[PDB]
Amino acid sequence: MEAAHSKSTEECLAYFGVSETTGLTPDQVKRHLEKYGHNELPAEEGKSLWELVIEQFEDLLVRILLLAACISFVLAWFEEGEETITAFVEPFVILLILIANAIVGVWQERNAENAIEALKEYEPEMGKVYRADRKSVQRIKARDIVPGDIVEVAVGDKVPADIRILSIKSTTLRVDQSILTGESVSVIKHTEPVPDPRAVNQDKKNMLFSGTNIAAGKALGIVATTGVSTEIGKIRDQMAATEQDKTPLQQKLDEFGEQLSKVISLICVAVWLINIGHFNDPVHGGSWIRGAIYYFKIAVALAVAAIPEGLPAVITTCLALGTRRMAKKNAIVRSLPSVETLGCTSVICSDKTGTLTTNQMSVCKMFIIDKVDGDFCSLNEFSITGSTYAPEGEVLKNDKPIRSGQFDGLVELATICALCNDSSLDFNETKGVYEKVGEATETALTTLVEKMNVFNTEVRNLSKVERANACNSVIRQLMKKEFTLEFSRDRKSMSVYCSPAKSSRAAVGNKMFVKGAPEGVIDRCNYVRVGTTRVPMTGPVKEKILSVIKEWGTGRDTLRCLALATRDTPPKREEMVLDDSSRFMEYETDLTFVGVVGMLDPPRKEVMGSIQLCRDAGIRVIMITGDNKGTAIAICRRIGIFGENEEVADRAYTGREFDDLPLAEQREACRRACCFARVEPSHKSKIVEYLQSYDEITAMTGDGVNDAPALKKAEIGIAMGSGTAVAKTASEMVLADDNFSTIVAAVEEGRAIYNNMKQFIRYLISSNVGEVVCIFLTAALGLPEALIPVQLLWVNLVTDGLPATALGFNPPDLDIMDRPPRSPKEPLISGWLFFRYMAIGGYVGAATVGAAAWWFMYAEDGPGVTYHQLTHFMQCTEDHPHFEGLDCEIFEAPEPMTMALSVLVTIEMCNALNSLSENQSLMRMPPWVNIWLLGSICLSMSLHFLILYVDPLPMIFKLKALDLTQWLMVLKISLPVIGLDEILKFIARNYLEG
Ligand SMILES: Nc1ncnc2c1ncn2[C@@H]1O[C@H](COP(=O)(O)OP(=O)(O)O)[C@@H](O)[C@H]1O
Ligand code: ALF
Ligand SMILES: [Ca+2]
Ligand SMILES: [Ca+2]
Ligand SMILES: [Mg+2]
Ligand SMILES: [Mg+2]
Repeated sequence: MEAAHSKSTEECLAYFGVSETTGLTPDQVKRHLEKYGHNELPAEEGKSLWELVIEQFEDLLVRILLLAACISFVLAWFEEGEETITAFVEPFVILLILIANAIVGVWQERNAENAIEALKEYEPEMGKVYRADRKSVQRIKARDIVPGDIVEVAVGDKVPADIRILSIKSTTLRVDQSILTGESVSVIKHTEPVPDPRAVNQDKKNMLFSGTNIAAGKALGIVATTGVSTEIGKIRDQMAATEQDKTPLQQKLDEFGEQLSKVISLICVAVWLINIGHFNDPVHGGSWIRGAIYYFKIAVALAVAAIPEGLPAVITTCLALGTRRMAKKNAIVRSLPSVETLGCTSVICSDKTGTLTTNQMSVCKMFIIDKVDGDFCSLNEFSITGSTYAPEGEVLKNDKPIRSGQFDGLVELATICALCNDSSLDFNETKGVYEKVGEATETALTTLVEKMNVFNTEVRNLSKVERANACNSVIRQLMKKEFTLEFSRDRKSMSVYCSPAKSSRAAVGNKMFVKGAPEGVIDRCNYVRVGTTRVPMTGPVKEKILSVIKEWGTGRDTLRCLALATRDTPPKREEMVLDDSSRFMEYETDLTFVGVVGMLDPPRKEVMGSIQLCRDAGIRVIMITGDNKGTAIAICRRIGIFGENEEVADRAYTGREFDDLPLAEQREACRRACCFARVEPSHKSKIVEYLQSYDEITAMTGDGVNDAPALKKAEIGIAMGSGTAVAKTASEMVLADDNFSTIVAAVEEGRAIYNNMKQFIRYLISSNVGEVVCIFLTAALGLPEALIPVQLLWVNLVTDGLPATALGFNPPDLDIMDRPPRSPKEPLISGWLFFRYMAIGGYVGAATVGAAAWWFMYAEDGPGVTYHQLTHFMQCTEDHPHFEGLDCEIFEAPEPMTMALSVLVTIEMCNALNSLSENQSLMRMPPWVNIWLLGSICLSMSLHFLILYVDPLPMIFKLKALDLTQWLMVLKISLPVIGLDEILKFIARNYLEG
């Protein structure tokens, strides 16, 4: 129905031929599903694989090797005919390592995207509809919604399709439509039609757009368009502007990447400058311009060898890996920095009802007034059986099933629960279980009314569906609901104005049925109902009431209590303004107490363990709830936040007590207290903000709309999968499984990702530095060249490839969740850790020039035995005072250079074994703890063995095979790099700080 906002409510109902209070017939739905199809979208598109590869070649560090591979290809056209084959290989060596990391990235990305979509599509989105099938509102899939049927939405709900508002069951309806219209602050909706058909979405103040959320209130409406025809569906199939952005940690690495890109660039020019005197050497035989190209090729090859290629890829791989690992644990990671932030998290704030608890409400206790003397007050307490939402239970007075209608106080109490109620009950035919429609606290009352068959309604012959709201519907037909004063958390109560249905209670007058937190409701009571009579509220009576609240609340069941009262003589209907909810409390004054219900809400089993695990990781868990302080503390003890006998007078505050404190004292209380109760949504964010003033990484956990500000304020917001759509929208991570332990796993994951980045850097730096100091050592001591540009590239492919990337798959340390979180002030590289780089780099650099000099001197079977003549090897051409009389071109042998190349590769493969942890020993953390690394080392090692023995290869790479004795020398020098870092690991762990 195009331009349904233009037509009135009456014209929209007749447009599809629907009854407003009834809904579509089962035959109408069939025709509309055939005519309009399902309310869904063709899954948009997805990340193209061709575009998934092009992202691997966008970073600076990768693009550097990009320009290098091109230059080496261009310079290959200036190569002489005799030495062609060697030149063509150079750019392929540079390009192959880029593809190697590109494959791992795209592969890991695909697996991450699949795990996410396999979790997003797991749980189907539902919507509340009114149809001729059932009397009460039923729950159906959003995909089966069609224009026509009447749809109900309340606070926190997500609008399924484009809805034309028929009636607003609240005094105000505010809608969060920032996802469409862009406007942040919630907007007010009305039922009046907008005459302009060409009006914008912002002018459609009677329409409810799909994908948006209801910030406040509750309305009833008819669907206008579904599927692609939706106003948000028009831009979904085209305007797909992604909200992709690099994480803070990713930006910290890219900053460090350019930091190295400058330093390496400097030391590469430093190579080309200290070798200007070799531009006119007989080794090249070229002019002063030809010899400059060779050492220029060295600088570029040394650059490629030094420049981290996997760094921009391993961070994307680890991030994607974390996302998949969270999707595995049924956790929707809405924002990429979610995992890494929970690693830094020091404080986790959390809502109580629905978050820390299962939100499976059931009334088990209730009491009314029995007898009131001058100072004596007795109560008629009752017990209710049944933990689920099924209308199956018994009211027990002294272990005896009693008739609810016998007690007049129970009649009024049940009346209140059914009338002062926006939620209902619906039976699921598929699962065979009664499901709530709306708030769990309210539905608990709905099931109570059904069990409290007050008017003795025949229900034994009703189906499971009809049994759901049978007794409730009865009461609704007794009093006409004029209007409702929605539940507000400042007043902490809800009211409903009712008039008689002109039948039985017609000769009485209007009434208001109030329901809310015991504190406020009782304070606003001036009388108490004794059956049908009324007596003034006094001291002893008020005290007796509250005493039972405290009992059930702080008891072993920790009951969520709720007071029920009525205003016998309400103000005139025309003397009440419904524009401001601030006046609603005054309308709920001069009340008369009727009774109190107490419902159990069992805490999730995985909570107590999680809090203890958080405590081991040095993470505080603060409960912030709007519930009673007595209940809040009692539950804190049950989940481990407080001791069973711990004094909590200094560690637990109400919103009132918290406000009485000076601002400076409020800030101090947040790092002290762990339990805040009777708190407004403003307090939750205020507490979070207070913790952030101490520069602590704060997380928020919740499910309701009252958590949204704190979820936005915190570093990372975690919503319950069974929570509201509002809470999820304001979150960075959604727990679909509602598993609290998944939060702890996300913490470990974040700490693991950060640690893997450290060992990745710890390896790639300490190794590449050794390559640099090796080149400078030869030029400093006077020894001949150790490596050629082609050999430099080969080391790069073999050492800075998969053995580096595999470190992103390292296991977490043995004490990763037994150590306090990393401070935001902590730098990327410690001063001690930088010494670690030079200590290893210095050895492996001198271990390479030492193996090359070993072949010249100490080598026995190795052809060529000299002493202290390596320093002066360019003299024998013109002078040979101490030379034995051997060949004058022995210093250009490929054998000693192959020794240096062999050690350089091997000693880095060993160095990668030291990159399984930071301070943990190689014995405590065995080398077989990472199979992915060992598989990369052997592949790199074997690929090096091919280059030496496969006939055409060592000629191209200018190498010669090593004897079995020569390899033993390689291992003799390479292997003790393990012991060096082992000592360094022993110092930091024991003599320093473990
Ligand atoms: N629908 C409702 N109608 C009336 N009172 C309510 C309703 N829901 C909750 N309350 C009362 O208001 C108090 C505050 O609720 P809220 O601030 O949402 O957090 P919590 O439900 O965790 O207490 C509750 O303790 C409850 O007694
Ligand atoms: F525990 Al709540 F809103 F559900 F404070
Ligand atoms: Ca490199
Ligand atoms: Ca290297
Ligand atoms: Mg709540
Ligand atoms: Mg909640």
